Amino acid sequence: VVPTVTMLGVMKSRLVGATRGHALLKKKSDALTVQFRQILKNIVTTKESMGEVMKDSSFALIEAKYVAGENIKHIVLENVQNASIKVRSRQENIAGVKIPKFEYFTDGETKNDLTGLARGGQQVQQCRAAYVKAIELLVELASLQTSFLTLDEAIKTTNRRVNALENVVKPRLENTITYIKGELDELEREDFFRLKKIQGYKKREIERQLASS
Amino acid sequence: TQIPILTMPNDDITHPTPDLTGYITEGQIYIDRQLQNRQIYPPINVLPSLSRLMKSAIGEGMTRRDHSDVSNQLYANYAIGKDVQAMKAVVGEEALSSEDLLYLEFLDKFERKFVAQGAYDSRNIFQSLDLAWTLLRIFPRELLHRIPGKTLDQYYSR
Amino acid sequence: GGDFSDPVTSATLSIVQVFWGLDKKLAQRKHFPSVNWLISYSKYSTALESFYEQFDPDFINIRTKAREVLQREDDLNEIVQLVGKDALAEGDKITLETAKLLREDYLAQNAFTPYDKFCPFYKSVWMMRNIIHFYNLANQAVEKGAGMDGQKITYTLIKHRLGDLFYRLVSQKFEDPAEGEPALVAKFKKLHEDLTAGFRALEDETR
Amino acid sequence: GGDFSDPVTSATLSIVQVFWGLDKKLAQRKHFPSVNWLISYSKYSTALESFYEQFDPDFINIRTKAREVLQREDDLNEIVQLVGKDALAEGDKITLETAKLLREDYLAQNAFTPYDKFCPFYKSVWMMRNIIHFYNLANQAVITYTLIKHRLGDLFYRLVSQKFEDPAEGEPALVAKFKKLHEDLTAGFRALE
Amino acid sequence: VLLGHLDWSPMHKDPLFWRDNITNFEENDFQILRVLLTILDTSSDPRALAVACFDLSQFIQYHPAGRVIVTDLKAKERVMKLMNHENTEVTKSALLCIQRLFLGAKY
Repeated sequence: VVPTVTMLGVMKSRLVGATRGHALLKKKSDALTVQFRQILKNIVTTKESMGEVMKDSSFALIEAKYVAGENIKHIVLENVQNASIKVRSRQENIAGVKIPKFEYFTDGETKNDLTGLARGGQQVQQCRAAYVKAIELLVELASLQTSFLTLDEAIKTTNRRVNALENVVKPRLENTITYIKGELDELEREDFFRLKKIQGYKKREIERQLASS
Repeated sequence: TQIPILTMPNDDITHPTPDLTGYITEGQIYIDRQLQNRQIYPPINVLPSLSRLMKSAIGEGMTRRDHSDVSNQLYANYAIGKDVQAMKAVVGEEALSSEDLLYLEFLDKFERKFVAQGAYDSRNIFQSLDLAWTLLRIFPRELLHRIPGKTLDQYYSR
Repeated sequence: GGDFSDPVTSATLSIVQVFWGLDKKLAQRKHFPSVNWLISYSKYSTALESFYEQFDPDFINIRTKAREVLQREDDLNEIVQLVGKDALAEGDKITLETAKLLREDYLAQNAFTPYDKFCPFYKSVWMMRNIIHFYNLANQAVEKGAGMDGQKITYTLIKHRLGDLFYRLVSQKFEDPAEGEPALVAKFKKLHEDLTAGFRALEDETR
Repeated sequence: GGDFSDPVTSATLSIVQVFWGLDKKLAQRKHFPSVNWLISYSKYSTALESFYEQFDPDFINIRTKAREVLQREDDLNEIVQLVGKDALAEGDKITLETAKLLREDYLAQNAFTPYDKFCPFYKSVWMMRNIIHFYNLANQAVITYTLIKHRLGDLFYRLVSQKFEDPAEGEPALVAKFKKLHEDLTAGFRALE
Repeated sequence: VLLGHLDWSPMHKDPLFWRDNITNFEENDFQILRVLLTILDTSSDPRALAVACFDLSQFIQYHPAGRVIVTDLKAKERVMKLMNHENTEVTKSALLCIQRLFLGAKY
């Protein structure tokens, strides 16, 4: 870019703004990383639900098999009284990230039931009780994925600003400072020094001419 | 005692006169353009401003005992409030904790009730420190980490 | 210091017509010609239009195509320096492709080898025609491949199924002109025909 | 503004052999010595090594180990910054803890306190030995870091106490107390392994 | 914990509060208590360690399993350092902590 005092001021302002924006983006990325760590911890904690509720559902299934032998299956698939599975979605916002929220049958709205099997009460209390845990796990996984993507984007932007933009601007500021002070200021003194030399030469010539008379 | 008023051209300190007088003196009380735009009559940017030997003025015989404590607490709390406002500009302000809102309201009160002194509202240092304590007492007594003991018990009770 | 704001350089460029500017970065990367194709310029391209026309009608157009490819490569590099190699359009990927080839196989010259000490003009013409033909065939495949996935995303597949012709394109610069003018022109023509047939068949196979 | 680019600064750095580098960041963090270990250097150590070894041949090796620990301190710093202390190994955790102890117990002075107003070279050498030797003896045992931390928890408080020793008792008495704590720390390190 | 300042107050020298607080800590083996044990091991204020030792003692007496864990925890290491430490009040509280773990190890 062309070096000038106004250009130097503009470059300094751009560097200051870049530093401020980098700090703000680092803060946002840190907050998003904290939220992602919390979501990962929650998912790890709720992973054990997928084992506990599964064991309970297996026990209920064994009890139902011992009660009525082979389930009807086929047309109605049997094995349950609840869980008319229908899923509804919601969008929450955390640190500017649109974290989805999930609700479904036996874990929210859109649920219905009718009759059931012999142990259908037990099956609902164990096999259909895992529905809430599954919905929570799915919501946690979706939130973790969204947070990971947002954190990756923010970290890429922050790293680019720290490495490329600021280190691009600062050499530009140094070159602009050098071009002005290193050349224009030096030339101004040299021009004036040569002018003073011309004046001194004129005075000396006048004095010598007067003395020769 | 000198309080020379110097104009810094182009609103920067790199100018030869301010940069030259910086070494000779021992302080800098900047007037900030944005605060003037924000219509705060004394636009003194307190956080950038400092006195290289402000410790001598603070003391027991002169002034009041709690001067240094309240000064440091105000400094730190202002910085925190500015940082929290910057964060709320980008985090949507929904995720801010209670302490973040406390610092936000403290920053607003400090800008609109403390700095914005009237052109003729003469304030003795004692009532100025009373105002400082009024702003400070919003935070819990345990939250004012920078304040030493035996001072909170003295003044935090109002 | 390399800055082109020096009084000598400014006064020279104020009157000189053709200007082969050089970049220190390319010299650092052992490029050797070091001619920065983005800043250099030649005002004499207008006068030599008659010579180009009586030589080859293709060159006047493939030159513009190559210049456009270079400008697009510069813009893409500027974008990817911060966005990242992902999320690039397959057309943009095909543009960066053969732009790397033009950089490392056409403009680059060793200048201390039996092959790159001298280079006849029409040899460079055939090199440019081959590179532009590769670019045009790739973008023709991008335009229509019996589906968007089969049209443009297939560049990775091309990098393998067409790898031999790509290697021959990048290695066609290694042949010394001292090996006989008809020999080199025949080799260039054979390479062009082989690449054309192979890529046309691949674009006409399974799509 | 702290920018070591002015011609005065550049010439001084080019001529001066030893630059100590006081840092305002440490002063903000309430550091009495305020000497930034990351930027200070002593180009005369090679010539001083004769006296350093004559006083104690192990002192120069201790200094080299301390320099290595300081170099690894920033490494562990970004390690904790990016993933946290969890990913640190038992040896890595021990190294980080020893670096923190060195920074907050020996690399820092207390000036105003009568016990740390003046630090004799004897007391400094014994403190450096009692720190580095303990660091190694804990290092080669890698033992669970948490298990080592619980066993050495009293020792960590004792190391701060070893620094708290006054020079009034005389150099030998302070040296013997530093040695006794070091010997007890070493005995805990080897017997418990 | 959140303030990080340990002061004695009327409910921290009272047994009843600790009994209702035991359950709230459990989140990964008294995770709040484990963080408090880490706070007892390392604290910003020397004065805080003395009240911290008071607080720990009460939970361990109430929870025999907690007392054995406290001896394993770095809080016992902090108590051992406090036993080899000046200040009468810190030493009293430290001694009471040691004894609380001890009653439970051997029956």
